[PDB]
Amino acid sequence: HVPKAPGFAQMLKEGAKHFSGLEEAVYRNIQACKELAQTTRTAYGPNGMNKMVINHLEKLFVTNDAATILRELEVQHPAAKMIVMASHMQEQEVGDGTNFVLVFAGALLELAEELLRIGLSVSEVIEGYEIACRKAHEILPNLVCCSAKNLRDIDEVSSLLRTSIMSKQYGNEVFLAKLIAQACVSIFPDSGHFNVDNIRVCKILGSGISSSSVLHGMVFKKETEGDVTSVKDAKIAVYSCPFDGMITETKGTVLIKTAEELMNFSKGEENLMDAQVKAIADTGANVVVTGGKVADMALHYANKYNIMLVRLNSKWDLRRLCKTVGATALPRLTPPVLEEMGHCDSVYLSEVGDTQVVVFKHEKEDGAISTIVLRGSTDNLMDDIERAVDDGVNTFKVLTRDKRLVPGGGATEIELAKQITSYGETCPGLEQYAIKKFAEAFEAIPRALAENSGVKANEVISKLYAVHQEGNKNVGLDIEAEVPAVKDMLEAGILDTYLGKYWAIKLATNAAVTVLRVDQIIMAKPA
Amino acid sequence: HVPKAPGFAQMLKEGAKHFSGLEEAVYRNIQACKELAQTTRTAYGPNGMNKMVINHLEKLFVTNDAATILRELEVQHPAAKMIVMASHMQEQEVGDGTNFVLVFAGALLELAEELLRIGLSVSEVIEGYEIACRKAHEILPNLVCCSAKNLRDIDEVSSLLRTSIMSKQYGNEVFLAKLIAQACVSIFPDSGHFNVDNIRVCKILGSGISSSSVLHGMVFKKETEGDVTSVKDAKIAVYSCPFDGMITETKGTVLIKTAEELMNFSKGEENLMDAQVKAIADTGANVVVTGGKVADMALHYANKYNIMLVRLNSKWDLRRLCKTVGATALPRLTPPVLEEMGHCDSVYLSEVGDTQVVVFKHEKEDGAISTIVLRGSTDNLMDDIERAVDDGVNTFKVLTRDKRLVPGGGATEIELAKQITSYGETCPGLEQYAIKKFAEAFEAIPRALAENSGVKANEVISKLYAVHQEGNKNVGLDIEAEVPAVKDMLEAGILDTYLGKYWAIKLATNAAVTVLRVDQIIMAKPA
Amino acid sequence: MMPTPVILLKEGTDSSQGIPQLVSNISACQVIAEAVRTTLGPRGMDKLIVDGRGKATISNDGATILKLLDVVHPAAKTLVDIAKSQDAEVGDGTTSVTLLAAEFLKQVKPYVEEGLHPQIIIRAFRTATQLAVNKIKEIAVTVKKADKVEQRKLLE
Amino acid sequence: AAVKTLNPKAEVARAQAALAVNISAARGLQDVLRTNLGPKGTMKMLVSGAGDIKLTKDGNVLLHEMQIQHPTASLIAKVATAQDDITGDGTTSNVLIIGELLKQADLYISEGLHPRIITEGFEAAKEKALQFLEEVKVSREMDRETLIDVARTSLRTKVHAELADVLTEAVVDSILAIKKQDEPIDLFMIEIMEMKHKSETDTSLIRGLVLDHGARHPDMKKRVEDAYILTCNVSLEYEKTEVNSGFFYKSAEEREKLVKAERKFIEDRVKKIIELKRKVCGDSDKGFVVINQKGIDPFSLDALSKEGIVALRRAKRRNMERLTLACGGVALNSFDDLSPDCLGHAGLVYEYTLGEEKFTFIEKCNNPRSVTLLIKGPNKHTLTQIKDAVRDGLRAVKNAIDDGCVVPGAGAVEVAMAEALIKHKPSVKGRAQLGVQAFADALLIIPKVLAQNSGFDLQETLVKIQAEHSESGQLVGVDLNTGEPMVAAEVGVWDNYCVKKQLLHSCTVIATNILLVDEIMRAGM
Repeated sequence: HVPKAPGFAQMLKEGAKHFSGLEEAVYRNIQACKELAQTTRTAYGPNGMNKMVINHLEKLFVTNDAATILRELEVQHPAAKMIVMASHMQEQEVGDGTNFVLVFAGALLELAEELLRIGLSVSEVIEGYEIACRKAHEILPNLVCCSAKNLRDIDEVSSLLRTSIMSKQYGNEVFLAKLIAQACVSIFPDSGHFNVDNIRVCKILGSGISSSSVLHGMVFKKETEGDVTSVKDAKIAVYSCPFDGMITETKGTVLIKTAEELMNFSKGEENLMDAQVKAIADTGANVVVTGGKVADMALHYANKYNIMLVRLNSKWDLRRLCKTVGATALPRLTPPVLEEMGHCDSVYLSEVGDTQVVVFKHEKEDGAISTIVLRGSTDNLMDDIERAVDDGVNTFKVLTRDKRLVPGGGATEIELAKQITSYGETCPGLEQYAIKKFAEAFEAIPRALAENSGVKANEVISKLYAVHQEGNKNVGLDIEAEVPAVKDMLEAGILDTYLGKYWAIKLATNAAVTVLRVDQIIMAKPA
Repeated sequence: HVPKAPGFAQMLKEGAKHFSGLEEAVYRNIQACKELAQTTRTAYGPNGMNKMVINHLEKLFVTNDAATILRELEVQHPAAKMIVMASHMQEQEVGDGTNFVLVFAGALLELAEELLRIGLSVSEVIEGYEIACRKAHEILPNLVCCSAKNLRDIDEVSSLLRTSIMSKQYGNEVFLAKLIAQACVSIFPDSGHFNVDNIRVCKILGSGISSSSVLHGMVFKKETEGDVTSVKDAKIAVYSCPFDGMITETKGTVLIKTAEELMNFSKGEENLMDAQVKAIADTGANVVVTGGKVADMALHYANKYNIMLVRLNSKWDLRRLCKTVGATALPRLTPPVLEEMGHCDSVYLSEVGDTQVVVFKHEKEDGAISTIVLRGSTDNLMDDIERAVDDGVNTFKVLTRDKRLVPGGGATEIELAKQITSYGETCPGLEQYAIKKFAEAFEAIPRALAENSGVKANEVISKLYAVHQEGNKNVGLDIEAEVPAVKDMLEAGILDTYLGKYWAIKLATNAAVTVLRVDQIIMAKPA
Repeated sequence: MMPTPVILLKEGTDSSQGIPQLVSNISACQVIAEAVRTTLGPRGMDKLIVDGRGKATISNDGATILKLLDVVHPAAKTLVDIAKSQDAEVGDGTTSVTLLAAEFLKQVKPYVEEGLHPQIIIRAFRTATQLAVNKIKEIAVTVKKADKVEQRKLLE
Repeated sequence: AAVKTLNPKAEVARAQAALAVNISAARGLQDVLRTNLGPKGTMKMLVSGAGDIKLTKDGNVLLHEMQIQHPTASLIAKVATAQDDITGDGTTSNVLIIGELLKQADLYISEGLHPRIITEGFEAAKEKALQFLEEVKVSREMDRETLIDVARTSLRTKVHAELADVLTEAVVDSILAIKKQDEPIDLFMIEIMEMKHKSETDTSLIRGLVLDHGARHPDMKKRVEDAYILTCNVSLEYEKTEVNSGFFYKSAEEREKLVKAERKFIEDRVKKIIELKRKVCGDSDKGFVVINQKGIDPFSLDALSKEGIVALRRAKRRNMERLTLACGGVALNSFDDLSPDCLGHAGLVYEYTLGEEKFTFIEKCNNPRSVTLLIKGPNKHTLTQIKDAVRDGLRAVKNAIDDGCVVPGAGAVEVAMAEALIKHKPSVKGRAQLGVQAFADALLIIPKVLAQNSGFDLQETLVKIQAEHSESGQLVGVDLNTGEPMVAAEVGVWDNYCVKKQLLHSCTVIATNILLVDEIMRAGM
């Protein structure tokens, strides 16, 4: 009874699947990208909500920062990966605005679907997107409002970094702004290259965020293994050799022929070890730092000559310490070091949060390294605050590289949509359809700000255009209160990051074009 | 690793097989036919051997007669069936010579293979076989040496039928010839149609064949249920009605309204039954034969009127008796039958082989039906002898249908092979090759007789040709002794089945042609 | 390995031919004869035969022993059927006919394996058989004292 | 079948069936690669098992990275693979010709003819096609402007039409600035390096060379000017003796003396290096950079650092060939005769770190005869796309430099060649006329597929081109923008003789071998 359809022409696969055609390949790639854009939409903006994400290692991450959420979502779709990977170049270049990619590039892909069904294929929609993108790069340099040139001090930096904090840590926009300004300014590179790697974070469980502070120096979580824990002169000698003597590299074997050679053998080891420690005691050594273990006799002599020992197993901790205190690490046993020692002002141990730590404090030579000490009741709080610290450190670098600030709060995005649309209306051809849609990709961004803020997006957008009658260009979204009641963004101080907006538009456009140029999908069998 | 070949063009079956071409269809059909011919070859000829065959019913059948072996062996190959069916037609036509069909038809197909592999396709081999076959039927009327016209009595028939008996029952060729001669003459149809169904065989376990005899009448294996088993006048009435009075055809019910009707009902019925039996007793009848049941009151009155009863449950056995005794079977209850009564000379019962039998013996009016009574130590022997009896009965009919005889013992086959070859040698074309092969198909037959006789066939066949140098045409094969030293067949008395050879060649040729015409075979899925 | 065509002639039969088929047939006849070998003579023994239900019959007559063997060998059955016939024709020729038939095959067994065309075997069997039964008739004795006490004593 | 009798699990094809199996697979492959011919072709997404995405349409990768399991397709893949060793591009064209030589032949073999007949005609048709190919060679004196047209013709087919303006210059200049005086160009003198810096259209051409490793000591200069380059393969790490005996001593004081003693062979080798910096008139920066290809312990690195000498380690075997040439130095395997004469020269050496990966740049050489192309693609798949375009482009212009002539463009020869075969069709004087017809029509698969991929009507495009050629003398072909016939020399599309030679030979050998198989079988398992 029941018939079956035969094969057709080329059933030579072993279980692979194939997709081709506008609806089966192109649209499915677009729709898969939309699903990711929706996933991160909830967390978008300072009024967004947190996710609780458990990754494939059963580790729990609680945050709203898409840069770390996307790294834990095990996306397998062969095309959706591309719009996710684009976000890495955004984070690497400027360190902020990663949300732009999924919103803007996602919108360009969705909006293309609205055209590909009724008219021209991707060979023309892409051209319109690329033309309009080039025009956006002519509009944006003319929307710059301020420059971070004047009053380069603690108070202007606290204000300039506000946007990088209040966008994720809503309630901490003041407290964290003060801490991050102290760390960025303390290593001010005399108007040179800002080194983001000279700011560390130390997480110590305890009370709430108000107990966080900045410490001009390094903090380690090791013990002393000795009784010289209070050092005031703090001449620091760092070594890479273990503090237990030295042996040969070929083989080593001790041969004894008679009794006098046996009985007097051990005495030679004590005489050598005493002189080796004395060599640096006579030079004023206060602290000896090693990566290796300490011998029982090494402790005997360390206490004899009142020298504090610190063991740092991490090679990077040893390298950073040498660069902090101004010391050279010696690979050999302790010589009478004369000039290779560093200097601190106060070196001590303290029990903080029921953890004993080693502090190398610099009061005079402050601008060498900064540590930001974060307190909190949960690990989740401290991990999320650290991300806010990194955004501030990166934002400072971006301002150093390019000091121009562009109005935020959706004001620039509406203005880009307005001018780009007007350009499209004057194009004597069919490309105007994608140029106008390129403009709408920008309108999608303040719409996301409206939805998560609890105000009706259609009313917000209508007002934002009504207040931009060719001469304003500055009113954006007020999302701190009920009722849109749109006002000037620059009086409030919402502006930043020219470079990020320039790069983000170029990168996000290219990601959308990359997906649209895919004609056929050839799947492999999973393993 | 290693790939597999895909489908080709017609992979639309559900597991069916398919063959086409000279090698896959034609040769395979011929090869199956060879196995068939070889299976029956061992039993060929008066010196053949017996087979023991166990059929699908777990019954043991032992014989050398291929006509009864082939119907028991479940041949399935569609090619072999074509020859088997021809052998059944030979049995239907003359009843003897069936071996011929498998030997000759096999030889035609084997020799056809020799031609197909070197030269002409079946489109000419088949035509060449027909050309030679037509000539064979012009040779056969010129090989007649005797006729069954003189001495048409019991003595000549005891010699004419021996060739059909010795071919299966070697050592009984004299004893059985005497018995069948007494039967064939007993139903002489006054120079009309010889009715082969008027000779029956009755098998009774006991001593060996020497105790067999012919009885002029019928023997049954039923009882009398009375003490009047010996009847000398044998005035016989035959009925099909049950011996218990009249019954209804629908239902019937007895309505009683008074005591007198209840009391007298049963007694009235017994009085009616008395009259029903008296009706025929008044006619002088001695034996009443029925196929139905007998009531207790019928036995009561049968003893009153001294009536012998016989019950024959088989309608065909009773009809045969009616024609034997000269009576009509009446479907109605026993009237005073006067003009439809039968007569025998002696009707009696006896215990023969521990079986109580009823004998209806005729001495004066003998030629109505004859029963040949066979004894033997095993059922297997008696079944095989019965088949030998059938050959004698059917051979007599064949001799009546065509009274001409040609020399046997291979003499006819050698003359056909020689004369047919001479014709082919004069044909100015390619048909000479198939004509010569048609002749060789006959040579295979006396070769089979030599092989089963324990003599070297290559020298025997050389002698059979050497002694036919245009002036003999009668010497055949002597299979009675080692070193045949071939002798005249007419002096030997070996000659029979002229008509059988005529039709056997036609049936064997048609079987070979039918196989050769199959070039393509389409099979159903096996189940 | 050898008879492996694509299509078989029949179905799945077993087939044997020639000298090994006769040797097996003779051997099977020697085995079935064993049932009665010890039942001959006034000093023979009886047999106890039990069916699958546990029901036993005790006897020494071949008319009972040979019918309960449940022989399935196609050829060995012959040495039972001949007892059925002797039971009808003689009445007590039972155990003796099975043993004699088995011996007829044993005496020729060493010769039938080396040629010896079956036709001459049948000719010799028939020749000797007819001679033996003719001699019996020439040596059997009768009486002329019918309807006398002498005939009753003969029956005893 | 005999093989089934011997082995019930043996396969065999019938004479009328094996041909269909071979042709069907060829048609399946044609249905894939026909969609990538020319700049108008499609781009395929190849999804692998690790999750890697390759967005490519190169004929060679598509044939390699495909789940097609067929004994005939495995054979076409073999002759196709060879394309990328001797001619580079043209793989799509190779398969397209083979597919039509097998497909068109079926329309004459099935009509009662023996497969030998069509194959004898195919061989005869090849001879005529080869003679025509010789008559269309154009000598353009291999000017740089001709090479630009060659580079653009090839590059357009592997880029997104924006990158061509960047690679065209990088391909033409990189291939020329290697060897002069009509000496064969060794492509191993051109490096391709991958970085993830900016965008596809920021690929740079570096006059000098870049190493994938940097300084291994914090005191080494990050910027070195007026540098001397020492390229040595010496071993400056600690080594032991061959015989594993070790030291035999009594006292702890001897233990320390053994440490000083066993390392002396290291100081003897390193102290011979520090002399070189002092012999190159060290009254200024006069930077000293030592490559030291093999492993080096921190003892030796620190000994050299104290003298202000920059030292690298763990270089590749091919780094010591290109770098020694580029810097003008002498490759040393020992320190027996060290002198400034062994040192090279580089105007500037510097490092740059991207994603915590160091790249060392040795630049400002006089005539290094070796260049590095630096790809700055934003994503992994973009690095693959460009790298393939670079190495293909370099081969395309190399062939135009080695071959003194160029061949007219994509369809300019294929249509005229097909007409040359038909015009001589009756000259075979026999049954091979059908082989000429099948061959001449198979030649048209290139302008026919190009017409379809560009979106133009198949039949109207070819009728117009064939008429324009027949009534004129110009080698006109398919224009992918208008569909009208145009001359290859005016639109700027060229091919190489080596490509047309292989297409006419390799497709005939393979097609005629396939058509003469009639008993495909599997055995031995």
